[PDB]
Amino acid sequence: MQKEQLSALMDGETLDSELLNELAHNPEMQKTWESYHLIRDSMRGDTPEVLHFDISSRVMAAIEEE
Amino acid sequence: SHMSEQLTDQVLVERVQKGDQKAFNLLVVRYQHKVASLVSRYVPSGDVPDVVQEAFIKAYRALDSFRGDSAFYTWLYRIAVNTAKNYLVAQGRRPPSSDVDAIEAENFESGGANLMLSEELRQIVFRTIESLPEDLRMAITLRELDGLSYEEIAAIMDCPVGTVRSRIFRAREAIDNKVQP
Repeated sequence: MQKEQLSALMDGETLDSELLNELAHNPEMQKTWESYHLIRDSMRGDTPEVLHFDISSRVMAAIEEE
Repeated sequence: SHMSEQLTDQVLVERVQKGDQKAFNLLVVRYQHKVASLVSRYVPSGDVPDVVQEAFIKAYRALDSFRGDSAFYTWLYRIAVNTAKNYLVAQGRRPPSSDVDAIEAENFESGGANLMLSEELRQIVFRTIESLPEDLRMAITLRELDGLSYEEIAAIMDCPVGTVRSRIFRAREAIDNKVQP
């Protein structure tokens, strides 16, 4: 998968299940998903005053136990 | 700033409902700062991570019940708001001596008694945007600030949808280079 495809996916402009799959199983694409969504949040002003970068890891660790 | 973005959420939500936790992780990454921003309007900063955490867990658990009657984000935010508000109720029912404790525990006692400012990030992002070529600036602006689809952006910039896709990507890559360190 290319990052350009990742870019299209986060915009709802492709909904290809193979791409969603690759994303879910590709660490580098996961980082890009995270980075691009941080950029979106920043631009839209959808951030708290202090950003915490461990939220998703904490959430998933709690999911793994339940 | 979107609705077509809702399309991705729906597809992800459908997988989570089937047991796909990897798909949930994607949703959490997508919504983590938005949810924190919302929660931070109601609880003290020190409690924001715990409340955000509890909100996501509550959402995960109740996801069997999301029927797609409304947009997923709205459903998630209502959960986060309710979660937060409940936290405020618990705190607002503190006894007499809880404030006295806070007062006495506040000052440091001799002897011995992951983070970034969002405005800082916002300055970096907008400075980068201002340095991009007009074509990329407009592209990512129309998409992220106005919420326009690639088809709409294409008509506005009179260019192929493939070109819109590429312009938004390159803008993002430029910004990421200055942000993702």
